[PDB]
Amino acid sequence: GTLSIATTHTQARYALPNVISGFIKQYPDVSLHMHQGTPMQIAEMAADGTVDFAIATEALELFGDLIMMPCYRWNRCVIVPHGHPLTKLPKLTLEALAEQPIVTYVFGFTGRSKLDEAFSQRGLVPKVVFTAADADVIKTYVRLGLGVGIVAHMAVDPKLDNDLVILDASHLFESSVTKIGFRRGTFLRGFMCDFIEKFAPHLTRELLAKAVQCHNKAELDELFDGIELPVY
Amino acid sequence: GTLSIATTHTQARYALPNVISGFIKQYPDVSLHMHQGTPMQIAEMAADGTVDFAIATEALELFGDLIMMPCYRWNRCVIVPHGHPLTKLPKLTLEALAEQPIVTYVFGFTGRSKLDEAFSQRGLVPKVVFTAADADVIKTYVRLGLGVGIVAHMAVDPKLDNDLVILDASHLFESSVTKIGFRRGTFLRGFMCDFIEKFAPHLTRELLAKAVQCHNKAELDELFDGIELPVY
Repeated sequence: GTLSIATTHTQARYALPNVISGFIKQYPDVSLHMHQGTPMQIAEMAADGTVDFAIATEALELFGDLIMMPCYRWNRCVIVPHGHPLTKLPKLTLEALAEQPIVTYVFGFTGRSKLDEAFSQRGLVPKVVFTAADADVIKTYVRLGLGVGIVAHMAVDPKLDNDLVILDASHLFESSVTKIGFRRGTFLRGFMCDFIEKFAPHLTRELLAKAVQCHNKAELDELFDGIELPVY
Repeated sequence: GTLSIATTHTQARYALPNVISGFIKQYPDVSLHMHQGTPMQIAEMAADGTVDFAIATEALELFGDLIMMPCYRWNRCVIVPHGHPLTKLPKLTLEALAEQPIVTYVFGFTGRSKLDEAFSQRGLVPKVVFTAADADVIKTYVRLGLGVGIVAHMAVDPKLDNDLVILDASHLFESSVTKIGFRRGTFLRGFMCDFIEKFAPHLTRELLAKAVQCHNKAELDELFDGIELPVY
């Protein structure tokens, strides 16, 4: 058969490679197709049946035709070059961060709204000098010295990114949730359910068989609010 | 003053970092702002004056309000893991590529149309299993074993990307040209011209002072056809 996934840079690059490896090893003869686009593009491709699944933090919520299901919870990091002034602070504050030029996601990408919320509630105006679409660009301009990076935690690793200093910022921002969606009325074949469960182990077949019944977002929220999510 | 640039992953990540570093050191008190988006959005941000300059291979040609200028010429390479069968070929052919799974850019991004043209001219249908928006994703799924990558030559580095084999494909595809555009009627301040000239040394102030006069694409083409571009 065929498995078709539309997703974003964040997931394609940091969340999916090991599950895609595993899927391909387990299902050598399923025709895999993947596509990367903006959250609106990929969400609408899943919503109208162009592909099986959309995976992203953003836009999925806006399409009522989607059975959307939470996969994991995450929060942000601040990344700066070695010896940068923010590395000298005992603890990071929103006020210290707001005094720096910021390199972070464009509006509407990868939980950016939570950052704006945190700044506005304290009456702070971030000086955002680079609005980027992905964390690879963010990291190259942090490296060259353009300013302070604010990225999703799964986009940075203390060993892989040793040339940068990672400061945890999850106490300054509300966390975000990465979700998976498929069009309501889709028949979930076995290998599809195994992919979903590889990506999000709590989405067992027992739970899937309840999720396909949810007629609208209220019923999904009733099904999932009780459930604990992995944190990355 | 302020210098404001909207560009793509390709340029932000492979063509601009050294010129942006140089610009920052030369003009510490110019307020630099950058934005990364799809070629259509960044082209229209330049056209309506939201930013000074757009830099990309695609879409700029569609905005008549833009003074568009060629910056450099480039072509594609094929990237595969070590020991992949295509490395055994003396020289790469389109037929050898067409029997492989391909990982490359989505339609309308980064010269993909030249790939589509080359294949269709031979009655070959590429099996594109991953349509990606950027070369960072492309390279991770080539590394993961998903198939053969086709990327802009500047998206891969023989030293940095030591784990991949780069095979020249420039005899199989027509070359692409990266352009810079700004809205007609923009006043080019000194630091703007110094930025442009760092990005494209043939665009000297003499040449800029002729380009601002070109009322349309025909006059631009008459001005620029004579000039040779650096190749990356």
